[PDB]
Amino acid sequence: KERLENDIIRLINRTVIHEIYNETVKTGHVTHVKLSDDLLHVTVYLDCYNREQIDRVVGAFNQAKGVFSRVLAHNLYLAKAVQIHFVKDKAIDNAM
Repeated sequence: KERLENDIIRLINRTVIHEIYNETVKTGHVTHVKLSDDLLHVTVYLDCYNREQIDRVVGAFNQAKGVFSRVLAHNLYLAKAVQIHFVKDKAIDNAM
């Protein structure tokens, strides 16, 4: 499968290319990235080497939250309308 979805995935990619201070997230490589609504929220599970670099990737996505958000911005243009959200594993996938 792919559809627009894959398109969105390739979108963020197009950014990382030349973007994202110090190539990092470029290693991530999502394998799920749930699309919330359409382009409102993007729960990128991220799947770098083996989570051994996530700290770097996820940490990058934090500051890269700008370029990323800009991606969806290329289309829409509103706070509560588009934006990417970093995810690792449902936050925790448990309680504590």
